[PDB]
Amino acid sequence: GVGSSSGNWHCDSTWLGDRVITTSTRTWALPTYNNHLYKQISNGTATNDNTYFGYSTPWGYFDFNRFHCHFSPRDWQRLINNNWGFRPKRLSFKLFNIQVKEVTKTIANNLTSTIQVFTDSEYQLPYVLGSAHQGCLPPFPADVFMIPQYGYLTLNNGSQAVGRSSFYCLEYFPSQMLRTGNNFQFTYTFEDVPFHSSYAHSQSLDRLMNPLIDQYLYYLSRTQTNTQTLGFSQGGPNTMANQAKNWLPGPCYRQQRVSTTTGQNNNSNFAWTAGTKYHLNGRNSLANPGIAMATHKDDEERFFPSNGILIFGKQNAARDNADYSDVMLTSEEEIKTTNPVATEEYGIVADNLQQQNTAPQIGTVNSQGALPGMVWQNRDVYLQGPIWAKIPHTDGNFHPSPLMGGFGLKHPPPQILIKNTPVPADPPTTFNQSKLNSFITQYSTGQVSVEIEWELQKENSKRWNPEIQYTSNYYKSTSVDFAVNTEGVYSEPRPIGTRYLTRNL
Amino acid sequence: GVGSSSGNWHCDSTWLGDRVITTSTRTWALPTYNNHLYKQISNGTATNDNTYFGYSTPWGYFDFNRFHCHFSPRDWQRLINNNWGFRPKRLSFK
Amino acid sequence: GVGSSSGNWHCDSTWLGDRVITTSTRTWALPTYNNHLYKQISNGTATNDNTYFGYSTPWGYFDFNRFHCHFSPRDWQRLINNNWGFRPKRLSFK
Amino acid sequence: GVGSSSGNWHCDSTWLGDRVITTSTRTWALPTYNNHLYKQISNGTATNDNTYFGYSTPWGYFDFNRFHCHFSPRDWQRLINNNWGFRPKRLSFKLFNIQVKEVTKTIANNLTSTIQVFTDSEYQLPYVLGSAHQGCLPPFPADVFMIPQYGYLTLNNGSQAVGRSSFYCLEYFPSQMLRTGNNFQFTYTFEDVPFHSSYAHSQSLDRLMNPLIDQYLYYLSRTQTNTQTLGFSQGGPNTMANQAKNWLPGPCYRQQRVSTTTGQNNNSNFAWTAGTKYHLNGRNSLANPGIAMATHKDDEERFFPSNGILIFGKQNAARDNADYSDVMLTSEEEIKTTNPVATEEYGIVADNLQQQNTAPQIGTVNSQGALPGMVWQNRDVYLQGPIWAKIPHTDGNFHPSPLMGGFGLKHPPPQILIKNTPVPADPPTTFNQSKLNSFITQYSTGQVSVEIEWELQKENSKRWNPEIQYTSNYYKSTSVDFAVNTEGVYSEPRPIGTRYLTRNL
Repeated sequence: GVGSSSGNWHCDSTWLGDRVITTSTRTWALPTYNNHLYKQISNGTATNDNTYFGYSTPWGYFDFNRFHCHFSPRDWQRLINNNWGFRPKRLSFKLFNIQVKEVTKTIANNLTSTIQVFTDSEYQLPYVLGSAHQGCLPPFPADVFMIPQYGYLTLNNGSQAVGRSSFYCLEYFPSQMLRTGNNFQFTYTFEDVPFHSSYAHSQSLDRLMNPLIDQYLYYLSRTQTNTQTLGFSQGGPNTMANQAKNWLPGPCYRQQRVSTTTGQNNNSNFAWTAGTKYHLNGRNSLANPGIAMATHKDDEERFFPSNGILIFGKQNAARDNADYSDVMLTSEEEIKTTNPVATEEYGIVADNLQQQNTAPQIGTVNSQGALPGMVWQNRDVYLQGPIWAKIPHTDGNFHPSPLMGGFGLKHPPPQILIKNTPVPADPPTTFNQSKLNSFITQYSTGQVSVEIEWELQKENSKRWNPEIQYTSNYYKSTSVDFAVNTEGVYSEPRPIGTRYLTRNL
Repeated sequence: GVGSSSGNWHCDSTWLGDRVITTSTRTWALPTYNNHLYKQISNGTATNDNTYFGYSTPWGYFDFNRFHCHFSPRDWQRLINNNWGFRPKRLSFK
Repeated sequence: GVGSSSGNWHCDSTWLGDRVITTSTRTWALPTYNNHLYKQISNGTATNDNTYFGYSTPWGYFDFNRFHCHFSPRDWQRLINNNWGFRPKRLSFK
Repeated sequence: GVGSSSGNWHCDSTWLGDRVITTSTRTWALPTYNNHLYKQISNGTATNDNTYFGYSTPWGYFDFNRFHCHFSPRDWQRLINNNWGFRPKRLSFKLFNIQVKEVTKTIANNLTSTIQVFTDSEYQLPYVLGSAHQGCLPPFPADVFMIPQYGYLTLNNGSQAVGRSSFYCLEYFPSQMLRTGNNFQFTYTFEDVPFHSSYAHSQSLDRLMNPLIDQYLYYLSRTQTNTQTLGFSQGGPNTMANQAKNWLPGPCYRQQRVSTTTGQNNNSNFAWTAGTKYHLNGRNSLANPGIAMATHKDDEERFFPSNGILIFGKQNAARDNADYSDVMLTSEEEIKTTNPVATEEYGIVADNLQQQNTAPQIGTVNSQGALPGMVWQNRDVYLQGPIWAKIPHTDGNFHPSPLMGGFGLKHPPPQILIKNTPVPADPPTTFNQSKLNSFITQYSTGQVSVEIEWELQKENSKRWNPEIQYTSNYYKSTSVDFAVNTEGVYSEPRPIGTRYLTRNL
């Protein structure tokens, strides 16, 4: 009905046992995108690394692939201070209280206009969620947000398409059409995904041994008396670097080190030239943030990999060339215990065969793929960070955990595509075969509810001393952190990670 | 009802055994034709080969008598690359 | 029996739903290999990269580990133009 | 078993009511064709009219698509002198007493060798039966015949193939393999086909009226008194050509007239240049024998259409340039009553609009397609002639009766393909990937039985005077017609048609 609400506001979080159910409602506004048209979009030689061919669609899409879309900062604190892990279990999504409005400036209700909503439940469309794009549900529930426009990329050769390039018409899908009295809803069940490691290791991989007992294994301790010899010693509490060990640190893809103290950096523009990159079809792309490696070693917080960390912008940070004070650098220092430092070499290997005439030579391993016995931690998730990514449908993957963090899903939450149904203006009174291009200017607004049930891994720890916990600062300040200022602007002052509790290795 | 949709968007093609079911939805616009009038229309001697007598009506009509109204180019490729023949069986219109 | 066939020629491909059953028959000829002997075979330093030690046996073996042993080119076209994937399920050998 | 017969000799004809069951057994010999190879065969510019692209296969095939394969001359006489029509109903086919022989010259039994037999029951192979080819079962049961080699043609552009050209491997079919103790058999049911008209009409199409009564309809009898006028007369017994009539003679595709008295023919080589032809894809082919038309009119037996009749060769007639005395011309004069004469025009049509200043002009119709009210007879079948043809699988056909006579079948008796299974000679003792080309020289022989049940249309005639019947000549002769001569050669002295009884129109 026109005069009856099609749904209620549901913003809440219920903690019950090993589950937390976050539900969040937001008010959205969907404009008409592309003037109801599908437009081919391209970029040519811009450098070759940035070329693309794709399509802009008249469809919007709903994104809730950030943790702050579901967790309030206090709820995030509850989660990270008390749980060793968490994972999504199921979600329910609702569209309701839809209002389609005609603008001629006067804005009027168009009671008979529709919106079209469908979920790509078969994953037949290019999945553009999981690319850390803007347009997600705002962290602050009172915030009204604009629905982002759906577009996708296909195969390109410069600015040109190839024969394998795919064009998708989203109208070629079954869509529910909704008038102002209608509502849309669907439920989704997450696949069995591993718990995110919401903990930092309280032991280092090279310090898993008893510090009081010698090893019964020997290591080559000396090769020279001086003349050649072979001296063997037992690894013990003092020669702990020489001890036989069962495991290796995780893989390494070395990144350039950048200091937040700019005077310590090289006086050159090396963000791209020295950037750590991968090469794909003659195109260079940053390995950003790349594989999960420790941001820095001990007492080197000022250092970060050049493109090896998630960088969030503070409120009102510039899109381009934001200063360091306008951005929020994350740090994966919690995984120092298992993952190699992002800006350091993995290790040292022999580069030759030493003889009595040739001294042994060593090679510095700046990139190390998977080795047996290697263990590693994934990148941390953040309150502002992504939740899930679609695992690409390929023959093979290795540890398909998304590199910007979160849960890798073969069948992620489906894309929810929404569009204002075009309403033609008055057509001519004589028939014209040409497609109509005169449309009533129109936009829709409504409420969107997303409810996610998360399973929790409770910490079962015998640690005696108190743990590190995320806490708000006790000292006075002009404004409350994670609140609005005097102008009503909600801001997130820092990126809240997830690893505060500790586990043994 | 004014505020309730009377139907959903159904564009799809389902291939099942020896059948393919194409469904296509379009948005149409119908003007007022002829100012609601029936008009006699004619053409005289124009050559005699092109003469006609008929009527223009205030009515529109729905035409879906082209294959691309129902088959996407990919669906057409699926049909023509794999089948020796095809024929329509039934239609539903909304 | 000497005068009775022990099997029929079965070259065919049946496409049924999500399965394709390829059957192929060939005429083979098996000689006597190695004069019924097992022979040690070797290769020495030829470079070291190509050295080997092994045995030649008087046995033959049946190989059908190529796709064209089972798919005609037209069947291969049917498979690759219409399917996102395929995998063997079972085989029978005669 | 090696020492047990796999079937008996069954040559017989049983007449029972409205059915006749012909069964015929023959001894066949199948060589190895093509040295077990499939060979591409072509012919280029030979004229363009004779170009082809195709394949020769190592397979033989069984043909029994001639009436004398099933009917003895006496049985044919029984059929044609007493029945208004007949049609095949079902057939059973048998291969048995197979002997595969090795030739090294000494010929020995190869008891373990096989032949491969299969029927193209799905009509997936090019159907080469119904092209009036040699290699059918011999008319004389004592005659041992060689199995013809199977080959087919596909699309050609000169001697070249096109992308649409089809290659068929007959080994790609399931075949029954038969050793000397095995037999092969299958049954086939003919589709509902019209009875062949085993009768000639005793009335002419233009003489269906009562010769004693005038018509009540008038015809324009005079246009001139002299001055213009309009005089109308009633068609009657004397103005029988002017009478209103309900039907038209069958369609016409005029053929050139040739006299068996060669002195009456033009002194030129016009068999091809004046031949009646159709044009297909830039290729000219004789319309041979073309549509069923009367061979000649009354008292013109010496005349025949140049390529409009079936011509059978007498025994030992030359393949090329056989004299008229060595061939047997058929005659379709029985269909004069309904079909136009093959060498005459269909009729006369107006070519202009007559006025007081322009005299009326007439056009001679030398080719007339189907008109409403047209009736016609098909070509007669002959004891030596074909029985059936496969109706080509097309969107449209008009009166799909085969032009050389017989029954048009959408699903004719399937091709029966037979091949000696290749038996390799001794392979080398070291492996060679190349296909084996050294084979034991081999041929097979056996017996083939084909049983066809024919349905008969009994004549139900009130004709008072005796009918025309096919009869042997009473007068003495050196040899019996349709018998062997002193050398054991069976000969068919004349083509026996089928139309001896009469029906009214």
